[PDB]
Amino acid sequence: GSPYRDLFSQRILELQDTGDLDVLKQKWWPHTGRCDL
Amino acid sequence: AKALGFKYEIYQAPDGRYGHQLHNTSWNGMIGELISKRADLAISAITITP
Repeated sequence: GSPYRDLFSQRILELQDTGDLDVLKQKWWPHTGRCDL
Repeated sequence: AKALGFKYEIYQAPDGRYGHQLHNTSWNGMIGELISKRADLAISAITITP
């Protein structure tokens, strides 16, 4: 009932449309680490 | 239909081409049918767009 969802799911989809969802995952969580494997 | 108890119909886009986003910032196809709202849904293969 809160008319907010398409406003926000816009920003949900767009971050991976940009791939900046991946950028922000890699920010505080790089996949490399001290153990590469 | 079977899990809810409600009705449906089966129609068609004359393009069948996911629509085409225009430089009119508009559409034919499955999207232009709902710009005009001649339809209600489109249940098939789907491409995802913001």
